[PDB]
Amino acid sequence: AGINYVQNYNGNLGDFTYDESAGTFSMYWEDGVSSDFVVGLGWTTGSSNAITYSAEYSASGSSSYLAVYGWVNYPQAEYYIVEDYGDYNPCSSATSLGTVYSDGSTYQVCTDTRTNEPSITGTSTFTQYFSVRESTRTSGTVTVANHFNFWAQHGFGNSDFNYQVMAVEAWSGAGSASVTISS
Repeated sequence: AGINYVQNYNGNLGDFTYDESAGTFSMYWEDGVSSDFVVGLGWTTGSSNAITYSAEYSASGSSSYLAVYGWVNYPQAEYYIVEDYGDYNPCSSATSLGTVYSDGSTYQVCTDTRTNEPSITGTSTFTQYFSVRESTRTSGTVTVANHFNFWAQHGFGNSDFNYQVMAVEAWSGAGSASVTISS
């Protein structure tokens, strides 16, 4: 997998375990969380390369994602390719950009502006981009290039990437997950 980056934003909200050279991690939050964590494994510098994963993901009662997750340095952007999720669809509140088809499913696409919020530069203003899979799954290949090229039509810089990971995120409710990245 060539993992060279560990994502750990508030992993101590639950039980985050990882092994970089295996490309495995797990995150248990079965007692619930009241604030956001984002944990996972991947690459110091993102690219349009496809990502292949497999997971156990049990988040039905949780505001949670199983997602490709990363940033663009500038113009600053936080992005998600949500493969499965719990009780919160980001495209319910956010601005719809339509849909894109990739790897066997429609994805709902949306965007939001975050003003003076936590970022990879302290607190800042950035744009969020989300692809949310209509047919949810816990294993497969994400053709990242199809999401990047679609988002790029709506302002996504599609260059000058920061880190890029397969992640589990949750900020409300309880759940558990165990993930393997192969590529």
